[PDB]
Amino acid sequence: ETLGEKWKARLNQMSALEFYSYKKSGITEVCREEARRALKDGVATGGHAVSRGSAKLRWLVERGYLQPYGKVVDLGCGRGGWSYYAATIRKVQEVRGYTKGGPGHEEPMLVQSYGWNIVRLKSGVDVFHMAAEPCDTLLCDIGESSSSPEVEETRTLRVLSMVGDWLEKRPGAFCIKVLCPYTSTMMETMERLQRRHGGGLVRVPLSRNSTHEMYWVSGAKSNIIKSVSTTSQLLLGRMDGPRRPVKYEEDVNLGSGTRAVASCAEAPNMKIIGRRIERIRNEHAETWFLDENHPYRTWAYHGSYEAPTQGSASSLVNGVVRLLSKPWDVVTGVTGIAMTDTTPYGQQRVFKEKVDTRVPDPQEGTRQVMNIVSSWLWKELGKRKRPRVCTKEEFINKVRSNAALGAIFEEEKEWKTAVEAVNDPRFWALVDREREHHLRGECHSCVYNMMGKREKKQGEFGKAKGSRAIWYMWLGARFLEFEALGFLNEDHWMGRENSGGGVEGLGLQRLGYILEEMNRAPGGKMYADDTAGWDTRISKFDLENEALITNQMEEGHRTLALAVIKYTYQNKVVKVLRPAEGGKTVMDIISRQDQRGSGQVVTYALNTFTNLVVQLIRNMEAEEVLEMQDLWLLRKPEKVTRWLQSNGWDRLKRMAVSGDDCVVKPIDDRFAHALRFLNDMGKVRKDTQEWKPSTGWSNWEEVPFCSHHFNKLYLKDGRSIVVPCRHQDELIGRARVSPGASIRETACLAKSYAQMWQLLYFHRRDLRLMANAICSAVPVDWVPTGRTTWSIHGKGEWMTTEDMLMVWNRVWIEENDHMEDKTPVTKWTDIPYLGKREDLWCGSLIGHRPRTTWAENIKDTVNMVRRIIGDEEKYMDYLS
Ligand SMILES: Nc1ncnc2c1ncn2[C@@H]1O[C@H](CSCC[C@H](N)C(=O)O)[C@@H](O)[C@H]1O
Ligand SMILES: [Zn+2]
Ligand SMILES: [Zn+2]
Repeated sequence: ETLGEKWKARLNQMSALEFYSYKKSGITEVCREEARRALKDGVATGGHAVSRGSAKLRWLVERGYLQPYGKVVDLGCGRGGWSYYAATIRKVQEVRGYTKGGPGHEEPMLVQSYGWNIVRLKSGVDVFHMAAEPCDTLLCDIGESSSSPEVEETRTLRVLSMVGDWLEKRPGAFCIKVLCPYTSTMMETMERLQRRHGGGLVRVPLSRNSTHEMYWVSGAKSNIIKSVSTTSQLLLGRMDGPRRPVKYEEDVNLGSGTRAVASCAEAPNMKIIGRRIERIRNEHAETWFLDENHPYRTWAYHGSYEAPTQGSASSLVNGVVRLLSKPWDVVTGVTGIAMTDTTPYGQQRVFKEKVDTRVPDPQEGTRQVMNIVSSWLWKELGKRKRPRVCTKEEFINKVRSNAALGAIFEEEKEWKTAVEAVNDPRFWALVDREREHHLRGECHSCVYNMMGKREKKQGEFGKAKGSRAIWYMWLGARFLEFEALGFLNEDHWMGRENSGGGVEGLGLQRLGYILEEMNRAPGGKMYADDTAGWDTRISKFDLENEALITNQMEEGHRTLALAVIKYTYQNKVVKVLRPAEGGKTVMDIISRQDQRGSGQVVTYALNTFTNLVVQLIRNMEAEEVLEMQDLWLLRKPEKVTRWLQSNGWDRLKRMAVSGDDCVVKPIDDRFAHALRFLNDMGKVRKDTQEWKPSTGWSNWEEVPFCSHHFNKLYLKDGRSIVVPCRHQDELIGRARVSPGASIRETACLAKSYAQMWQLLYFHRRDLRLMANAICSAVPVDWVPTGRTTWSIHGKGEWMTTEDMLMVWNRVWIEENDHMEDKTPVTKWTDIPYLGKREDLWCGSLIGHRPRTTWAENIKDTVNMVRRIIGDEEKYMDYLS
C-alpha cells in the first residue's frame, strides 16, 4: 500500500463529522453565490460562469500549465464551464464540447458569455463510443468518485484508454482529469503515458480534500511519483491537527457579447447594395455603429444600430389535449416537443452553425453539366407553357389574411395589415417608384427581413430548441417578385403534368399514389436522401442556371426578372437581430450573394427545379454517362445532350420532387454511390459520412417523403386508398403545444388537430379514438383556429365546422382521382386501420394496459373536459 491508499483507507474509516469537517479543510474556494442566484433567476448575460469548473481551468491557464489555442475539445462537457472559459482566450478560435447528459447528468447550459458564438455544445454524446478527431487543444474532465479504490482505478484506466486515441493525433495543449493517480498500477500507467505523451500532473488547490484528483497538463515537467506522493503528503497532513479555514477568491467574470471571427467576406458588389445600405444607415443614423466583434464569417458586415427585441421562447401546453392524452404524459418522445426559441439569441445560435456557411464553387466540368441540364430542363418546362407577367389584381386576390407587411423604411411603414395596404394607392405608388428604379438599373428598397420560425420540435439540452431562420422582403418588393417570376407558381410550371417529376399542388393524400406508381417501374431501390440545409447550398451557379428562364421571355419581362434576380436574388441585403453586451439587442445589416431565402416568392418552384436537375445529374453519374474526370473538365458534352434527349423524361417520371425533398427510383443500385457530382455541387446528403454509399428501400411504403411514409389500405368493400403515416409521437407532441395564445382559443386549436387526425391519420387507432374524444369534449358549434401543419402539402380541409365524414368522402372518394368507384362510405366503421404490426411500429400503444384503461374511462374523462371547457354549451358524442 502506497501513501495514496493510506489516504483513501483512512478516508473510508471516517464518520459524518470527520468527513464533513475534513472536506473543505484548508482548500480554496470561489464565491459562487451570486452566480447560482442569477443562473437560477435566469440572466444569460453578466458574465457568470455556469459551474465551479471554470475556476479550476483558469487557475491552471494563468499559471502556464496550459496554453489553449485554436480548436478546443471539451470531453465530458457537463454544463460546459470549461468550454465557456476557453472561448475567452485570444488565441482560441473554435470550441466544441461533448457530454452524456440525459438522466442524472448535468446538461449543457446556454449563456451569453464573451465568445459564445465559437462554442458548440452537444449533449447525448457517450465519448467512450466516439471516434477521435484532430484538435489543437484537448480537455477532459471525466472521473466519477467511488468509495472503493479498485473502482476508481479501473474507471480511470478506462478514461486513459479512451483519451489515448485522441492523443495520438498530437494535440498542442491538453488537460485531462486523472481521478485516481495514487495506486501502484496507476503510477506505472501514468509513467509510461508520461513517456509517450509528456506533460505532468498538477494538484489544483480548488479541489476538495475528499478526492485525490490531479490534472494531466501539457506545460508541466514534474515527476509522476513525486507529484502524486507529494499531494498525498498534503492531504494526509491535512487529516491531522485542527481544521484550517478556507481561502475565498472572487469568481471569474467572463464578460458578455460575441467574438470577432476570421472572415471569408466575399466582396459584396457595393455598386448594387450601396444605396440600400446608405438608406438603412441614414434611417438609423443616431445609433449606427460598426460592431468590431460581429460573429459573421461567410457574410459581409456593414453596420449595426440599437433596436428592441422580438420573438419569444415560451411554450404553453394545451390542457385539453394533455388531459385527453394521459398515457403519453410519460412518453419522452411526445413530452419533449415544444416551441423553438425565436429570440435574437435563439435564432442566432442556429444561424452561426447552419446558415453562416460558404460552399466552395464546384469544378468547371460540373458547372458545364449543370448549365446543360438546366437549359434542357427549362426548355422542356416551357414546351407548352409561356412566361407571363402577373398583375396587381392577381396579387390582390392572392394576399390573404395572414400575409406580413415587412416594412423596412419609413415610407413602407404606413399600414397595419397587408390587405389594408394593397387597397391603398400610395402603396402601389411605392411599387411604381421602385420599379422605375429597377428599370433604371438600381434598387432602393428590396431589403430582406430575417428572423426565427416558431416551430414545434423536440428540445435540446432539456430546453426549447433554437429557431430555423426565415427571411422575406416587404410587400412591394414581394410584388415585384410576383410580377416577374410569379408565373412559375401561378401557371403550375412545376406541376406533375408539366415538370414530370414534380408534385406541386398535390396534397398529403395523393403523394402515396405517386410513390406506388414509381414502384411499378423496373429498377433499383428507392432513394430519398434529404439534403442538409438546402437553402444554404444554392450556389451562385445554381442562381445563374435558374435565371435561364429570362431567355424564354419577352424583352421587358426579361429585364424585369433580371432586375429582381440580379438586384435581389443574386445580391441579398439582410437585417437581423443579435444580442449585444449588457443584455441589450441590436440590428445587424449584412449582405451575401449565394443563397436562397426562405420567403422568396418562387422558392418552392426554383428549389424543385434545381433538385430535379441534381437528381438527373446523379442518374447520369450512376449510369456511367459521366466519369471521375468530368468534374475538372467535361469531355464531349454531346454525351450529355444525347442522354437527356434520349432518356431524360423517362428519368423525370422516375422521380417525385417537392423542393428540397425528393424520391428517386433509378435504373439500378449504382445510384447509391453516385456521389462525386452530388458532393461537388454542394448538395451534401444528411445523416451520413460524405462518401458512404446511399441506403434505399425495397418497400415503397417505408420510403420517407415530405416527412411521411405511405401505406395502401383496403376498405371493407374491396376498394383501396393510399394514406399518409408518420410516427405518432410527433403528432401528439405537436398537438400538446400552443404558440402563446383563453380556454376557448385553446379548445378550438385542439378541435383543429382532432379533425386533421380524423382526415389524414384516421388509420391510427389511438389518434382516431383521441379525435372522437377531443371532438366529443369540445363544443360542437366552436370553429377551429390555429395552424396544425407547416407542410405545403397540408391544405386545411379540416379547418371547417362541417361534418367530417363528408370531407372524408369528398377527398378520399368524391375528389379522389385514383378512386374510380364513387360509392361513398356511409359509416366510420367501414374505414379500415393499419395493420396491427404496422400500427405498432409507427408508435401505436395498443395492447398496453395503460392505454386500454385510458380507452375504457375515455368517456368519463370526456365529461371531465366538458366540465373544464364550460358546462352550458352544447356537446355531441362522436365516440359512438
Ligand atoms: N461516459 C461519459 N461520456 C460523456 N460524458 C460523461 C460520461 N460520464 C460522465 N460524463 C459527464 O462528464 C461531466 C464532467 S463534470 C465536468 C464539467 C465541466 N468541467 C464544468 O466546468 O462544469 C459530468 O457532468 C458527467 O455527467
Ligand atoms: Zn428594388
Ligand atoms: Zn406507418
